[PDB]
Amino acid sequence: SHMHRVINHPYYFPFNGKQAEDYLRSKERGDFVIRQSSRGDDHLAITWKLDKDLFQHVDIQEMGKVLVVEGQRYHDLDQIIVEYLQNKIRLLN
Ligand code: NA
Repeated sequence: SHMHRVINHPYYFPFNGKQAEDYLRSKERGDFVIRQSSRGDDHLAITWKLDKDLFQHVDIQEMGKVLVVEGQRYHDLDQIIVEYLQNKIRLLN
Protein backbone atom coordinates (compact mmCIF):
# COMPACT_ATOMS: atom_id res chain seq x y z
CA SER A 1 0.00 0.00 0.00
CA HIS A 2 1.13 3.56 0.73
CA MET A 3 1.72 3.19 4.45
CA HIS A 4 5.14 1.50 4.24
CA ARG A 5 6.39 4.01 1.66
CA VAL A 6 5.23 7.29 3.20
CA ILE A 7 8.05 7.27 5.77
CA ASN A 8 10.53 8.08 2.99
CA HIS A 9 8.55 10.93 1.45
CA PRO A 10 10.21 14.36 1.67
CA TYR A 11 7.12 15.85 3.35
CA TYR A 12 6.77 13.11 5.94
CA PHE A 13 7.89 14.02 9.46
CA PRO A 14 8.07 11.86 12.65
CA PHE A 15 6.01 14.42 14.58
CA ASN A 16 2.85 14.21 16.64
CA GLY A 17 0.32 17.02 16.09
CA LYS A 18 1.87 19.49 18.52
CA GLN A 19 5.41 19.02 17.21
CA ALA A 20 4.03 19.63 13.71
CA GLU A 21 2.43 22.90 14.82
CA ASP A 22 5.71 23.99 16.44
CA TYR A 23 7.61 23.13 13.27
CA LEU A 24 5.17 25.08 11.09
CA ARG A 25 5.01 28.14 13.35
CA SER A 26 7.93 29.89 11.62
CA LYS A 27 6.95 28.60 8.17
CA GLU A 28 5.05 30.35 5.40
CA ARG A 29 1.26 30.26 5.19
CA GLY A 30 0.09 26.99 3.67
CA ASP A 31 3.21 25.00 4.53
CA PHE A 32 2.46 21.48 5.78
CA VAL A 33 3.74 18.07 6.85
CA ILE A 34 2.47 14.49 6.63
CA ARG A 35 2.58 12.39 9.81
CA GLN A 36 1.30 9.24 11.52
CA SER A 37 -2.24 9.22 12.97
CA SER A 38 -3.90 7.36 15.84
CA ARG A 39 -7.05 7.14 13.70
CA GLY A 40 -5.72 3.77 12.57
CA ASP A 41 -2.89 1.79 10.96
CA ASP A 42 -4.13 2.80 7.50
CA HIS A 43 -4.51 6.48 8.36
CA LEU A 44 -2.16 9.45 8.17
CA ALA A 45 -2.64 13.10 9.03
CA ILE A 46 -1.81 16.35 7.29
CA THR A 47 -1.04 19.36 9.48
CA TRP A 48 -0.91 22.69 7.66
CA LYS A 49 -0.73 26.38 8.55
CA LEU A 50 -3.84 28.43 7.77
CA ASP A 51 -2.43 31.68 9.11
CA LYS A 52 -0.35 33.00 12.01
CA ASP A 53 -0.71 30.57 14.91
CA LEU A 54 -3.65 28.82 13.23
CA PHE A 55 -3.31 25.20 12.09
CA GLN A 56 -5.53 22.50 10.61
CA HIS A 57 -5.16 18.74 11.04
CA VAL A 58 -6.62 16.69 8.18
CA ASP A 59 -7.26 12.96 8.08
CA ILE A 60 -5.96 10.78 5.24
CA GLN A 61 -7.57 7.35 5.01
CA GLU A 62 -6.40 4.49 2.83
CA MET A 63 -9.01 2.14 1.37
CA GLY A 64 -6.08 -1.68 -5.84
CA LYS A 65 -6.05 1.07 -3.13
CA VAL A 66 -6.85 4.78 -2.88
CA LEU A 67 -6.28 7.54 -0.34
CA VAL A 68 -9.28 9.57 0.79
CA VAL A 69 -8.88 13.12 2.10
CA GLU A 70 -12.03 15.11 2.92
CA GLY A 71 -14.14 13.15 0.44
CA GLN A 72 -11.57 13.39 -2.36
CA ARG A 73 -10.02 10.17 -3.69
CA TYR A 74 -6.33 10.06 -4.64
CA HIS A 75 -4.40 7.16 -6.15
CA ASP A 76 -0.95 8.30 -5.02
CA LEU A 77 0.48 10.22 -2.06
CA ASP A 78 2.27 12.63 -4.39
CA GLN A 79 -1.12 13.78 -5.68
CA ILE A 80 -1.99 14.89 -2.14
CA ILE A 81 1.34 16.72 -1.83
CA VAL A 82 0.55 18.46 -5.12
CA GLU A 83 -2.86 19.49 -3.79
CA TYR A 84 -1.51 21.14 -0.66
CA LEU A 85 1.35 22.82 -2.51
CA GLN A 86 -1.17 24.24 -5.00
CA ASN A 87 -3.21 25.50 -2.04
CA LYS A 88 -0.04 27.07 -0.61
CA ILE A 89 0.76 28.78 -3.92
CA ARG A 90 -2.71 30.33 -4.21
CA LEU A 91 -2.31 31.83 -0.72
CA LEU A 92 0.75 33.81 -1.84
CA ASN A 93 0.14 37.55 -1.61
NA1 NA B 1 -1.54 4.96 12.91
